[PDB]
Amino acid sequence: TRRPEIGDKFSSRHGQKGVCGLIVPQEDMPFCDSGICPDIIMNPHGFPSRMTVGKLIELLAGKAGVLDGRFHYGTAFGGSKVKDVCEDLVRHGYNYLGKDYVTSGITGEPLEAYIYFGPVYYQKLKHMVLDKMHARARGPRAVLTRQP
Amino acid sequence: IAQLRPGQEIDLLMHCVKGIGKDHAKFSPVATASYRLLPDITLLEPVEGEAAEELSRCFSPGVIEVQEVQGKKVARVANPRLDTFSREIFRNEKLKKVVRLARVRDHYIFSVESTGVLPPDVLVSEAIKVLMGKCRRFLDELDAVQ
Amino acid sequence: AASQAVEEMRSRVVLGEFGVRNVHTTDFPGNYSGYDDAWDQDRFEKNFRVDVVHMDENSLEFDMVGIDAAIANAFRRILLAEVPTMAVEKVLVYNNTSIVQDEILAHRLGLIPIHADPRLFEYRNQGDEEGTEIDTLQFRLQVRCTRN
Amino acid sequence: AGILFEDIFDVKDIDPEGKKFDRVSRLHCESESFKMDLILDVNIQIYPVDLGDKFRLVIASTLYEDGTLDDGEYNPTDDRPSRADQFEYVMYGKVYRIEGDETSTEAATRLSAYVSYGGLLMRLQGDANNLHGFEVDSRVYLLMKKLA
Amino acid sequence: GKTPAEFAKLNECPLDPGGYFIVKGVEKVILIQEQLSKNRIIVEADRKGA
Amino acid sequence: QGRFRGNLSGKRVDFSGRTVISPDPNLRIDEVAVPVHVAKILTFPEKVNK
Amino acid sequence: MIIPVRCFTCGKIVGNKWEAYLGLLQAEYTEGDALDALGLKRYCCRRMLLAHVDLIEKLLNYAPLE
Amino acid sequence: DIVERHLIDGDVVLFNRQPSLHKLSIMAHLARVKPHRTFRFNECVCTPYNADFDGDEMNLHLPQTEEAKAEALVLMGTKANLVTPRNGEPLIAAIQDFLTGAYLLTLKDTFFDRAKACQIIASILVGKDEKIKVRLPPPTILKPVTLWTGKQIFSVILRPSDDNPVRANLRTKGKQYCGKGEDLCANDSYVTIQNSELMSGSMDKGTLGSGSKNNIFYILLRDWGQNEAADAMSRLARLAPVYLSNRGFSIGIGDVTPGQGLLKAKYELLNAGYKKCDEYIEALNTGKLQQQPGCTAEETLEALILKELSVIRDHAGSACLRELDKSNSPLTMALCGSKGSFINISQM
Amino acid sequence: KQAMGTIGYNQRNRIDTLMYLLAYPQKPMVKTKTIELIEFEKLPAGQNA
Amino acid sequence: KTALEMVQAAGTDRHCVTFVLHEEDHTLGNSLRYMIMKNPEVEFCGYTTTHPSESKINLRIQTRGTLPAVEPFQRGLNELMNVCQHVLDKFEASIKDYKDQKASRNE
RNA sequence: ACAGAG
Ligand SMILES: [Zn+2]
Repeated sequence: TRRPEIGDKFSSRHGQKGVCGLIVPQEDMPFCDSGICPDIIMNPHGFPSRMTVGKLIELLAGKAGVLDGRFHYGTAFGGSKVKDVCEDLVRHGYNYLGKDYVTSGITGEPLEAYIYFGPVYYQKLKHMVLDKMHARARGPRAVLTRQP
Repeated sequence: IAQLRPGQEIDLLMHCVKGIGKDHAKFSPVATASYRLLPDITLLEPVEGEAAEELSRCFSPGVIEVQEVQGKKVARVANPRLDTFSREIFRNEKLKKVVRLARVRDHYIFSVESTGVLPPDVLVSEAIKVLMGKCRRFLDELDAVQ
Repeated sequence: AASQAVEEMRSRVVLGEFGVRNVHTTDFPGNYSGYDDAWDQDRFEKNFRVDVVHMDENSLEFDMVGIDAAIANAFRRILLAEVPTMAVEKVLVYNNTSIVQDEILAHRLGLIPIHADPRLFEYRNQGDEEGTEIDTLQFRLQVRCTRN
Repeated sequence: AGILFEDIFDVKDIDPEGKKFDRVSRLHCESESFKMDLILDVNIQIYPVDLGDKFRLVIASTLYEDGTLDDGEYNPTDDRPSRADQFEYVMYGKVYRIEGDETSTEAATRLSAYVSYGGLLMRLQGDANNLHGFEVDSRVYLLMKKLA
Repeated sequence: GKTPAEFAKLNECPLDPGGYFIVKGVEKVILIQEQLSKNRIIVEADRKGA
Repeated sequence: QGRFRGNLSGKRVDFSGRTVISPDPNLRIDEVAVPVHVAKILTFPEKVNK
Repeated sequence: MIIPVRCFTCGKIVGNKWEAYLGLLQAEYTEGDALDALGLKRYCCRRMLLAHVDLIEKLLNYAPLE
Repeated sequence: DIVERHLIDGDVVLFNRQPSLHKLSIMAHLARVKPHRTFRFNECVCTPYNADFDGDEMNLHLPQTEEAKAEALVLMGTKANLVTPRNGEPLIAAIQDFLTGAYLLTLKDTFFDRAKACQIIASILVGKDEKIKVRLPPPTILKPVTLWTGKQIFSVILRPSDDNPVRANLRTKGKQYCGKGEDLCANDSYVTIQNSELMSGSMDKGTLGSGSKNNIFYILLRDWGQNEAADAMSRLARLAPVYLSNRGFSIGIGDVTPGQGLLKAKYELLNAGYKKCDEYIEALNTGKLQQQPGCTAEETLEALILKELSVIRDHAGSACLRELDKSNSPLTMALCGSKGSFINISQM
Repeated sequence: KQAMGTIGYNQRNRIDTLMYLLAYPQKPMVKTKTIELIEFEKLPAGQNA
Repeated sequence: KTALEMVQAAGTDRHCVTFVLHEEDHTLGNSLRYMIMKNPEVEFCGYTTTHPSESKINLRIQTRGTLPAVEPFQRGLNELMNVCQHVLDKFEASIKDYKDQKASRNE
């Protein structure tokens, strides 16, 4: 049984692959007004030079589909539109673009910009660091060339 | 916990101990504990008639009421606590200049949802005795050095 | 009025369309001209009050007028991560034969809450693998599955 | 005294190139007594300035009116009578660039002085007999109160 | 031709697609090859330009 | 994989390590965080003197 | 494989709501009504029941039995 | 006798990434043992190795002789290889979230009170700077409130105490410099550092980042030694996440949505370009086309269509940037040059 | 092709050289029709974060 | 076993000192910074965690005149303990008041 | 001999 740690590669189902860098407690997370503090904080610098808007719509569609028990389709060349998931968030009291008012968790004072909450389907990849760490001081050598 | 088929058996022996929540998250006494500030929606200009109907749908369903004084609907704030701040008054172009959405800084609304270990009146009473018990620990490390 | 803007700067957290302004906490001595923001115990003990607005089993909602963010956040963090409870840390397995693994069964039994009051017990010392009357409990799960 | 410059100024513009920011405007003013134009960045959140206002701008080398140059660290807390008790807006920066005027090929007297209030700028451009005492790397208080 | 409750007596998934062999214990797949069409006049250039 | 490219000009060395990397800005720009499992293996001959 | 005991984001006990969730889908509810009748307010608790696959009911069919 | 001790804090160890293009693909660092299972280094060194932290592996080589230690520490040090040997441009410099965070710190809108200024400045007091007196600078605004503009808080990085002999001087253009201001520009984009106090202008990539010269760390490297340019990068990598993770900086689908000012210009520009391309198609197929010199009749048409279809992209992308508000996230990340460009905003 | 998940319904009676499983898999929240056509959401690979 | 360690500045006699509070986090550090900054004899006060593996905070205090920086630290601890005492008393009074006023309804 | 990873 392996538990995730610093060095385990996660994915994003859009090509925004990434290793873990830091594991913070629940108390040091930012949090909403409802008490939801996120699992996986993601850097917003991946998006301009890679132009994944599909993650920005998967997040919003999943958020508008968990509040009323649907599975919004993300079918290629079609699917659930943006104008139909913006109206399911306002009906349940959230913002129409996902951006939420966030009180921070270290200082206790609210953040200036709004932060963009929603569920994204992250998958765990097989490249773990416990099967890639490796260190040789001196050991067995080859027979023909006396080198490791 | 598990789910069995005939011929399969589970026998074990658990050992509960005492631990803080910083160690592992199975010691956290609350489901989630959080807070928010208290809103004070204020009306800078009077919103009367049919514009008070497109104001009381740009908020939570119990905060803005519409009442009549002369057979004409005028809107006032009624209970600004219940708002969740979806900020739908900024999609409405005519009504951005008649509100000032804000938060009162020195007024917090806590929410403590216990998991069933002990009721949440004692949880907050225990949480203050720990912050009282952190300031007592370093007062006895100034008196021991000096 | 400029004094109206100074008063709104230190008493309200406004929410604009694009960002939340006046996020920080400013009432410290020296930050304002005519005001006195040094520590005064009588003014804090006069302005503070607690209003309990909802309570039943396993829920509580109340107010704290007068405290600042750096103490309400401290209370939230002590509730999340520094109030102790009772939970399973050892599982001693005799004949697990099911399809649920042993580590997953130990994990699922780790998360079940226990009704024991944690003010009566004490911490188990470093080591001390047996456990005594003072600092542990002991449950026993035994389920055998047959036919009807 | 310690006054370097003192004149009454009338505002003639607020934002020539649009409102680039939220808290800072760009006052383009012009004197009555002498012939001085004046670029000035103020903080319009704490101190709002309209389009037809008329203020009295004093630039001083020190804030204590006897002429005492004792300034190694400014204490914000102490209440001792200074020059600032007659004004409404005080800044503190450093003169960093004295510049000749390239709008005349010969026989000119216009000298520009640049003061930077830690990112808030001020060009004070006029005749070279009025700007006496502005040296490079000197630190000056701006002082400013509106009139009727 | 089997029902999903009869894959249980063979220890096999209803969703395992198939198309693969079993040789000495391992699962081996003959992959799809991609070849040019035979009996067709290819009119092409030489290295020297002809 | 001959002698002159495989065993003479570049050859397999010891006292080495290879692990996945991860960011940390709390170190200086001339530091590197070696794990404990690699630091227990990679040793250095420290000659004894006064 | 089986329903997890706690929600991952906040920590509400979810893993006893599953047999009630399927029982309220036996009585012809929509899922948005069953998740409100179980008391799940926040959406992180709602995705624990809304997105869960029950693999143990179909892994136990291949398990050895007398 | 020879004791073969474990690797401990302060040893010189080499550090390698496997495709080794130039000589800064292998440098020597000072190891410091930490319990988790990765190699870890400051993100200012992601530019020489070209690593990206996405399942990326790197090699390690511990020297075994004292002479191999001294040839690795003096020749192959990170503080002695801050510039590339190619043209002399700095490579170890700021990267993303240290350019965006320092850009938003040095804008003119940010005004800190005494508590948050002390809190942001107090983050750098770890390392070899735990012993210094912090030298909080005097406040800008005094009478109505007491405020610190963020350029002072950034200038703490260049001179964090009264005994540091650093005097940095820099005077260059920004990125969004309008061409006619020279320290009075409307964009506030003309950098002036005088005696290590930031006097005017925000901090772009071309002042803190790994691009080219007029870098303030390159100014410290050429004027005040190697160590003073390497202490300031640690202060920046320490200070900018503390401000950025407590300001808040997010992106969203409302940061790339087109408003009403674009969905009317796009339609007219597409119609104009499509009608001119249809006219050139009709003028090629059924008669006279005024042939460009040096090409055939069809290669002339290609130049006119690639002219007209590049008018639609440029006049449609200069119509989205006029309706984006400030504090847009890709617009901020394109003005400071950290990640992205204007073509990416105008393309998505 | 490398995400951890579940192989099939016989993933426990199976002895392979190497097999990676996930503890609590969840089916996706935003899904293509191809997912319904190849029955991916009967045995998924990933968790909603 | 020692949870407090005073590291003074190299050039100043006891009015610039970096308190190292072992086995703590942002919790005590933020509240103690808030109660030290309400003292008008303190010019600078702010904490930083050293490294997230290590549970420490470097609380730096610099006073204005000649007083040592042990006195605002101790006054911050005492005033924070008094604030928590009064909060506990008011909260217990309000819990007993709600439990008493609901016990007189529906009876 | 093949598949991966950067
Ligand atoms: Zn939850």
